[PDB]
Amino acid sequence: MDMKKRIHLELRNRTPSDVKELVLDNCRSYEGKIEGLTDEFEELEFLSTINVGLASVANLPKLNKLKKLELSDNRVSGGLEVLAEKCPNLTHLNLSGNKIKDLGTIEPLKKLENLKSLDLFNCEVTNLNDYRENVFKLLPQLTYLDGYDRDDKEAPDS
Amino acid sequence: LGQGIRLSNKRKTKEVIIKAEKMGKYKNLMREEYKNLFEPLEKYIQKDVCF
Amino acid sequence: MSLLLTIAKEYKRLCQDAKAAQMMTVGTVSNYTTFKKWTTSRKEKNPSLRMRWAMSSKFPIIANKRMLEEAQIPKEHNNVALWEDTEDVSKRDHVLASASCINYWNFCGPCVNNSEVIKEVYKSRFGRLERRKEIMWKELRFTLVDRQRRRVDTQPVEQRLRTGEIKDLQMWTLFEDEAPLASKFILDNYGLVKEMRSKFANKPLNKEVVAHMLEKQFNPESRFLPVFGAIRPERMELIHALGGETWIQEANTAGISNVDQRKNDIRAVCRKVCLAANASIMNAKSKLVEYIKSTSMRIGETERKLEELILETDDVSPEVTLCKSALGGQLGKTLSFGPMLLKKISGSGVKVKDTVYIQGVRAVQFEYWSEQEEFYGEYKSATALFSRKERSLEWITIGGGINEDRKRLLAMCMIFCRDGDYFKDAPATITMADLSTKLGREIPYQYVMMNWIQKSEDNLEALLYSRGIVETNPGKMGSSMGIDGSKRAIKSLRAVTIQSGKIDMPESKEKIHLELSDNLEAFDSSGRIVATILDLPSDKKVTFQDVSFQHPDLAVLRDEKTAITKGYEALIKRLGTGDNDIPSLIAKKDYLSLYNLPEVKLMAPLIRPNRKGVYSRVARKLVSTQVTTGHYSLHELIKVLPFTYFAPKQGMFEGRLFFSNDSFVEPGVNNNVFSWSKADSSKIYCHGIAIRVPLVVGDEHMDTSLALLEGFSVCENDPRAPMVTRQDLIDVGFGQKVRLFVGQGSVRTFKRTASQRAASSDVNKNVKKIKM
Repeated sequence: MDMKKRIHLELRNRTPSDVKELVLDNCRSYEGKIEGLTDEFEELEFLSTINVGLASVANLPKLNKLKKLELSDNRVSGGLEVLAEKCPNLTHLNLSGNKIKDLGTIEPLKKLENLKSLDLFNCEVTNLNDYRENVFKLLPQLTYLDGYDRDDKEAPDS
Repeated sequence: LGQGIRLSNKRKTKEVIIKAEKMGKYKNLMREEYKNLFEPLEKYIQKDVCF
Repeated sequence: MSLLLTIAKEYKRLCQDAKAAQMMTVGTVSNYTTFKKWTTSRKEKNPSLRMRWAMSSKFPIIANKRMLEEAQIPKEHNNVALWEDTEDVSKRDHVLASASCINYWNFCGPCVNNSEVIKEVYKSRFGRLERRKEIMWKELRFTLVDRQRRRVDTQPVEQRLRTGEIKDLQMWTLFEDEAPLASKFILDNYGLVKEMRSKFANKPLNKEVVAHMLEKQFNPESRFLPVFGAIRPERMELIHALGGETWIQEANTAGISNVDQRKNDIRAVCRKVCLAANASIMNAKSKLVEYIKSTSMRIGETERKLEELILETDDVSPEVTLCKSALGGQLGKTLSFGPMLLKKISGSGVKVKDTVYIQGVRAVQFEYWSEQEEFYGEYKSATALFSRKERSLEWITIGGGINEDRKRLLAMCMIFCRDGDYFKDAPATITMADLSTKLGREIPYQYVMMNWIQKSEDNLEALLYSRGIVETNPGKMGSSMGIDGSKRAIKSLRAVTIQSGKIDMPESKEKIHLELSDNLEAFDSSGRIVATILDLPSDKKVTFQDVSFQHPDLAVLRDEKTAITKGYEALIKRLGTGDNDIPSLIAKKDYLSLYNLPEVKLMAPLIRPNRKGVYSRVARKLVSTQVTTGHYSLHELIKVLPFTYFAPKQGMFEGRLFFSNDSFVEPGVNNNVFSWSKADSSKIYCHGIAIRVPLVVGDEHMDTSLALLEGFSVCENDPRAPMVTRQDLIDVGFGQKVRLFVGQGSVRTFKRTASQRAASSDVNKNVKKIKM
């Protein structure tokens, strides 16, 4: 469909200032660009954008109370520096299924001191040598990785 | 002498095959490197071999 | 926006006038088309001349003005003019310009983000290019060619359609707001429309051009041309670069476009079902029609209904002919007598009776035509032109290239004309058993002699001997045919002519509506037979791929998988409108009433009994999770519901859900037992069989009103109900009424209640109740 109509539908007369969660999976965004988001959304604490032909997160607006994100199934590549400024209080992130070519792209995420878990599956980076360990040495703040902590400690449900 | 040389047109749609004994008959066509390596020895050739 | 307000102001200003008001008030909207002609009418005799005479000027072109200002197109860039402020007389909103400005635009003008969409707009021509690139040329040779003229197709096209089917498709892919009522072709071909729409959506484009290109993408260009060699559209599109009257550029083009495979598969299916229905004795007609409508097949990615493809193709075969006749499909005036082909050029006649003695004295009636007639005939690599006269083959000419084919064509021609003494006194070898009636169905002596020839070559030789033989006169030596099929001999057959060079196939753009009998023999407003079931191969075994024989008699599966499939079918049939159905319950979030449906109660016995509770738990869990929020996928509930009938329990769920027949389904991944795709969201594949889900509700995937149209219907107009758009149409309640605008200049009233019944049965039955 289109993120605009999807959003306007999810907003069953509700103001964009009292919601705590939102989902836009199985939609479409022209040029792989966000469309319809603003800073009006303040109380939002969760987001899910999956398989929407997205390619960059530049347009994403500031969201402080947000603490979980999902961007799988898209083709995002080299837009990670923006996340820090917009959403610095973020803890959970997911990117499995996107175009991540090297560890250089993932360096900015160190500034997300509130980060706990990260999910990278089916990406090119995973096909390297000593990637989990090198990543951990890069992001000491991060504890979980793709659902497994150091020593392969399976993470709980929630 | 081993198997003789072969010919070919530009587009390579046609390809002729000749034996060694007759390479002295079409010397004017073969390339230089293959020609300069053939004339000085034509003397020693009898039918298809080299004395 | 402000533009909208401007359009409204313009409409007001225009209505202030009297003539404009009278014309916009009187009559319907169709008058617009007419008005489109009385304006902007101007032609020229020799545009080449006037083009050289105009381009010699300073500003021979017109162009928009605001587009240039917005684009910042200057004037007198480098002492070379591009345009000057003026107003053309016709447009009044355009300004003269020069050709150089176009180059300026192309070089330092505004650039769009992306333009690869073009490859989709003109897919046919990029396909031409690619097909060319995948060719391996060969040597060139010179010689004479036997170029035969005939009607063929030059444009390879998949899913060839009609015009009425195309006009709606364009509107539903580009102008949906202005769309008309949903036609059957749409509801049936949903995935196709979805595909064509996914590409031309949210794009900057000129739409008229796209519509024209789609028309070309669905038009097989039929031409009457000279031809040599094989006949395939892949070649005819570039025939000009393969050979002429005196030269030939050899090249292999066999492995491209995969066309004829589809046709041979179709014909095989037709033969199969024709034989099946022939197995009957009194209802082979209805049996065949049922087998037809109870069958489908895949084309590339999509699944199409058989009866729909049959009415679009033009394969003149004795199988396709019968089918197209049963379905009332009109067709051309082309005959078929066994493997050969025939076409009448001129003449007339009428049936007549005669008899022959098979062995000793055994009278058997056989008919013939009492007049002079002329016929063209085409067998494998052989052509012929002959004439019949009162049960005799008057003359014949041939232009083939083989002796065997020549002899076979001649023999089948002699038979078709009942020429010879055999039709006067049959041979001893034949008997009453070989006569007819494998199981009661009679056989005219014609096809009898046919199979008698196909049996042994010596029967054919004797038949040829039945034709007069004489000594080859001088000069005619070249135009003579022996018994072996030699272009010359010392003694040759009677009334025969040979020549090198095929015969030019005739042509006629005519159509006829024929019928058939209970014995599968078609008639054409006369006692003439165009097709039958005796002119096709006897039988053969084939393994059809990507087909759906959803019919009991035409099925090989066991009662177990069939029971599962029928349970799924019933459970989907409960996907309609009205309370007590699953859509209303989802809307009300009554995820519990689903567990108590009767259909799950009928499919429950099929569940593995030792682990039915655990699976039940999981199923109910998923359902609640999907229903409570609203983010569900209809293709998973229909799959897991049959397990929610029993009571939950405790245990470890491995990940699969087994039935009692060691066949499982997995929740999230497609398998042999239950498959589907986001591309074609209107199908469910169970055990290979396909099932058509109605379009009443749309989940996250479906993203238009197309998925809701099978839930709506027309009703008596009510001015009290509101008028809404095509997007808010989803927020109505099942059983409610609402007014709406459809297509152009038309408003109606709809109700979200369906009617699964069709007209076919309601008419056929009521008719049969009248012949008593």
